[PDB]
Amino acid sequence: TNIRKSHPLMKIVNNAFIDLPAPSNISSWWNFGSLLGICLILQILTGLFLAMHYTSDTTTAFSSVTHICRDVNYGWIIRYMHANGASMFFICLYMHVGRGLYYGSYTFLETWNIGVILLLTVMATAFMGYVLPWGQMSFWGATVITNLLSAIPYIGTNLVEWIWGGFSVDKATLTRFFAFHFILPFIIMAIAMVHLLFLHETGSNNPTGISSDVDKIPFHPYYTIKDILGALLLILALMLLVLFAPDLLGDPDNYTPANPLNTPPHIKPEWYFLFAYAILRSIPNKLGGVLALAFSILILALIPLLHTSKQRSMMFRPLSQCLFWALVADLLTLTWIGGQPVEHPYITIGQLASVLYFLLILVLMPTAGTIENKLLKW
Amino acid sequence: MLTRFLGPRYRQLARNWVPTASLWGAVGAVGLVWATDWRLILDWVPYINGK
Amino acid sequence: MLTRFLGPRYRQLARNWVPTASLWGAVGAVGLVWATDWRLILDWVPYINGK
Amino acid sequence: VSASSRWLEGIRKWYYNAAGFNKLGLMRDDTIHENDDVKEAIRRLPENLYDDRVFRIKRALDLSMRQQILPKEQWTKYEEDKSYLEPYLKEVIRERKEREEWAKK
Amino acid sequence: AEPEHDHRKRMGLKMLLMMGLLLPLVYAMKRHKWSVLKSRKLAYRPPK
Amino acid sequence: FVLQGQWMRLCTSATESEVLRGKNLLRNALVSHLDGTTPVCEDIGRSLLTYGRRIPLAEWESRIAEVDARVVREVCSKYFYDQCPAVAGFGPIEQLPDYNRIRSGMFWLRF
Amino acid sequence: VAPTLTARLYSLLFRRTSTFALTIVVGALFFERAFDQGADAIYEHINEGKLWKHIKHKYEN
Amino acid sequence: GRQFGHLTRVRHVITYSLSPFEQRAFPHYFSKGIPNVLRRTRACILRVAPPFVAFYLVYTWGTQEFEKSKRKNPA
Ligand code: HEC
Ligand code: HEC
Ligand SMILES: CCCCCCCCCCCC1=C(O)C(=O)c2scnc2C1=O
Ligand SMILES: COC1=C(OC)C(=O)C(C/C=C(\C)CCC=C(C)C)=C(C)C1=O
Repeated sequence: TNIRKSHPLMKIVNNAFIDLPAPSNISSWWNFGSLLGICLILQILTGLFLAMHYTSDTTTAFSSVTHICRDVNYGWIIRYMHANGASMFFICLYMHVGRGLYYGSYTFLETWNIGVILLLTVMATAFMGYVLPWGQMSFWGATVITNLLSAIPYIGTNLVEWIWGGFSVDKATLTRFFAFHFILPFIIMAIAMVHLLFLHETGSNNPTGISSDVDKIPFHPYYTIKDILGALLLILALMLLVLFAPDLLGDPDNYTPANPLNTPPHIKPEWYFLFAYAILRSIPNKLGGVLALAFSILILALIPLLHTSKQRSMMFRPLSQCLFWALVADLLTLTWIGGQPVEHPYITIGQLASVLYFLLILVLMPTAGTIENKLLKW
Repeated sequence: MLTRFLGPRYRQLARNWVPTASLWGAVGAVGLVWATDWRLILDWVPYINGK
Repeated sequence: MLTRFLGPRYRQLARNWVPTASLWGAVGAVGLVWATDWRLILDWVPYINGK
Repeated sequence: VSASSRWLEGIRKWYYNAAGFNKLGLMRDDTIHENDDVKEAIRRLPENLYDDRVFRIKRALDLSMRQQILPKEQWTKYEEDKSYLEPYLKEVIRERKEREEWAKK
Repeated sequence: AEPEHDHRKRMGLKMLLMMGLLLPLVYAMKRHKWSVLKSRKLAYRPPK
Repeated sequence: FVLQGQWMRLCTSATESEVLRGKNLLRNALVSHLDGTTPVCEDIGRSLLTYGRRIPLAEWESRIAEVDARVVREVCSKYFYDQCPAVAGFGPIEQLPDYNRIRSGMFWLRF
Repeated sequence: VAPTLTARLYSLLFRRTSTFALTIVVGALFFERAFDQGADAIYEHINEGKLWKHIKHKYEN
Repeated sequence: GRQFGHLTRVRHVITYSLSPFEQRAFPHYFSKGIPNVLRRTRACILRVAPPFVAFYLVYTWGTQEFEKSKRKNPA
C-alpha cells in the first residue's frame, strides 16, 4: 500500500495538500490563503538574508541598510523584495478578509477567530519592520503607536515607557524591536498551522455558500496547479514593484535619518495603516480616538454575531452585495483620507467615512440581510 | 440570540454558582494585587506595608 | 545483514533498472554543472563558453 | 384580492430573479445555510426529494465552477419554486423549542 | 540615491519577457488538468 | 494504486521468473480450455472468422515460448506505459480516483 | 517533418522521465545562454550610448 | 479532517469525463469567453460600480474644494 498514506509524517502532508477534498468550485478569491503562506516564507527568507547584514543600534541602523543596498551583493533586491513583500502581504491580507466577509466564511468561528489573531500579529510585525532602518517614518512610527497605550486609564503611561526602554524612544527601543520583529513571524507560522488545522476540520466554504460535499475534488492536481499560477501572478505583482517601482508604496521620509526633534509636516504611516490613521484622528478625543482604532479591527471578532441572513454567501443577496462594495469603497475613502492632511473637507468627509464604516458593519448589513429574508419569505 | 437562557432553572443554577464566582474574583484580584505589589491597596494591609 | 538480496531475480531486476540509473546521474551532474557554472567542465561545450 | 399585495408579490418576484439562484437551476431551499436545525431536516427528507436536492446542488456547483448559467428556459420560475424543506425545518425548530422550554423549568 | 537603477531595469526586462513565456505556459498547464473537469457532462437518472 | 503499480512494475522491471509462471499459467489455461466437443468447436468456428485459420496448439506453444521478461517489458510498455485508460465505475464510487490521478498512475516518475 | 515531429520528440525524449528530466536540464543550459545573450543585446540596443560598455573607447588604457 | 468515501450520500448521478490528452485546453476561448465576461459584468455592475463612483465623485470634489479653500479674493 501507499507509503504516502501511512508514514507518520507524509500522512500529514497528504491529508492537507494531496488527498484533501476541496470544492470543485472555489475561485481565485481562494488563492489568497496560499499566497499569504507564500508571503510568510518569502518574508522569512529575505528577512533572514537581510538580518545577516543589518545592525540594531541607532547610531548605525540607517547606515547598515544603506550598506545592504549598495555594497552587499544583491542586497537591493533582497531588501526591496523584503519591503515590497510586506505590502504584498497586505494586499493579500485585505483580499483574504475581503473574500471571508463577502462569502460568509466567518461562520467557521475558531478559524476566522484564529485568522483575526493572525492579522493583528502580522500588523504588529510589519510596524516593527519599518521602524528598523530608523527613518523619520520609523521614529514617529515607534512614538505614536506605542503612545496609544498611554490612553489606558491610570496605567497607560507606565506601559508606554516600559516597552520603550525608559523615558522616550531611544537606543533601547530599536534593539528591543529587532528581536520582536524576528520572533513574531515564527510565532505567526505556528498560528497559521493552527488556523489550517481548524480549517481542514470543515474543509473550505465555496462561492455559493451551499455545501460542496456533493462535488468534492482532490486538492492535487487541481489546486496544486491553480495555486501555482496564483503564486506566479503574485511574483509578477511583486517583481513589477521591486524592479520598476520599488519606492511607490513607501514614504520617502524613511530615507531621512530619524530626528527626534522634527516630526515632518506631511507625516503618515504605511499605506496599509492609512485607513486606520484616518479613523483615529477623526475623533477629537485621545480616549475616544484610540477606542475607535481598537474597534476598527477588533470589529471582525463581532462579525459572526451579526450574521442575520438565512443564506451563508453573498452570492444571491444584492442588497448585501451593495452594502459590501459600499464598505470596500468606504475603506478606499479612509485610505485616501489617511493620505491627506488634517484640513478642511478631508476632516468632515473623514468623520463621515468613520461613521459609515461602523454603520455599514454594525447596523446596515444586519438589517439588509433581514430584509432579504422577508423578501424570500424566510 | 439568548432567550433560551431565561427561566426558573437558569436562575436557580446561577444562584448556585454565585458564592463560587464571588470567591474567584477574590482569588484573581488579590493575586493581581500581590503580583504587581499594588501600592495603593497594600498600604491598608497590616504587616505587609514594608516601606 | 543483506544475504537475502543475492539471487537470479535480483540481478535481473538490477539489470532492468540500469539504463534508468545511468541517466539519473546524467540528469544530476549536468544539473550541478549548470547550477554552479562549472567552469572546468563547461569550457568543453561549444556555444556555452561565454567568456 | 388586491392590487397592492400583487405588488409586494412583484417586489418578491423581482428580488427572486435578482438573487439569481434560479439561474443555476437552484431552489430557495437548496440555498439555505446548513445549521443543526437545517442539517436534521435534510436528514428527514424522503428519498426522492433528497436525491433531487443533491442533483440540483451538484449541477449548480458545476456551473459555478465553469462560471456559467443555465438557458433562460431551464431557470427556476418563481411560481414553480417549491419550499420542500420548509415543513421539515419548521417541525425541527418546533421540536427544539419544546426541549428549550423544558430546559427552563 | 540608486546605483542599482540600470541593473534593476535590466532584470525587469527579463522578468517581463520571462513572465511573458511562463504565464501562458503555466496557464496552459492548469487549463489542461482542469479540462477533465471543465468538460464533464452530468446526467441524473433517478427511478420513476 | 496496487493494480496500477503492478502494470508499471511489469512495464519497467518484469523479472525473468514470474514470466515463466505466466507462460505456464497460459499453457495450462489453453489446454484446459480446449476440453471436449463444445469448447473445441467454438474455437474452430471463431478462429476461422478471426484468424482465417485454426492455429494449432503447438503454434501457440511456440508463440508462448518466445516470450520472456524483455518481451514482457517491451509489449507492456507499448500498450500500458503513459497511455490514457478508459475507466468505467458503478455503485458507491466516492473514492474512485480523479481521472488525472488515474492517468498519473499510468507512468512512474522514477522511470 | 511538420506534423510527425511532436511525435518524434515524444518517443525519443519525453516517454522516459529520465530523458524527460535530461531534456529539461540539457535544454535549460542552452536556454540560459541564448536568453542572457539575446535580452542583454535587446537591452544594449535600447540605450546605444548611455552605458559605459559603449563609452569604453573614450578613456583608453 | 474529512476523507473521500466518507463525505456524503449520492445516488443516481452519472458523470461523463474526458482525458486532457483527448481535448482542447483552450476551446472557443474568444468565441465563447468574451460573451461570458460581458454577461458576468452586466450581471454585477449595479452592485459593484456605484460605491466606487460614489467614492470617485467624493475624491474629485474633496480635491477641488480643499485647494480652492486655501484662497481669498476680497480683503
Ligand atoms: C510582512 C511582515 C514582515 C515579516 C513577516 C518579516 N518582515 Fe522584516 N520587515 C518588514 C518591513 C515592513 C520592513 C521594513 C521595509 C522597509 O521599509 O525597509 C522590514 C525590515 C526588516 C529588516 C531591516 C532591513 C530593511 O529592509 O529595512 C530586517 C533585518 C528584517 N526585516 C528581518 C526580518 C526577519 C529575520 C524576518 C523573519 C523573522 C522578517 N523580517 C519577516 C516586515 C516584515
Ligand atoms: C480575519 C480572518 C482571517 C485572516 C486575517 C486570515 N485568515 Fe486564513 N482563512 C480564514 C477563513 C475564515 C478561511 C476560510 C476559507 C473559506 O472557506 O473561504 C481562511 C482560509 C485560509 C486558507 C485556505 C485557503 C483559502 O483561502 O481558502 C489558508 C491557507 C489561510 N487561510 C492561511 C492564512 C494566512 C497565512 C493568513 C495570514 C497570517 C490568514 N490565513 C489570514 C480567516 C482568515
Ligand atoms: C496589533 C498591534 C497593534 C499595532 C498595529 C498598528 C496600527 C496602525 C495604525 C497607524 C498608527 C500611526 C500613527 O497614528 C501615526 O501618527 C504615525 S506617524 C508614522 N507612523 C504612524 C503610525 O503608524
Ligand atoms: C482547499 O483549501 C486550501 C487551499 O486552496 C484554497 C490551499 O491552497 C492550501 C495551500 C497551503 C499552503 C501552500 C501553506 C503555506 C503556509 C504555511 C504556514 C507553510 C490549503 C492548505 C487549503 O486548505
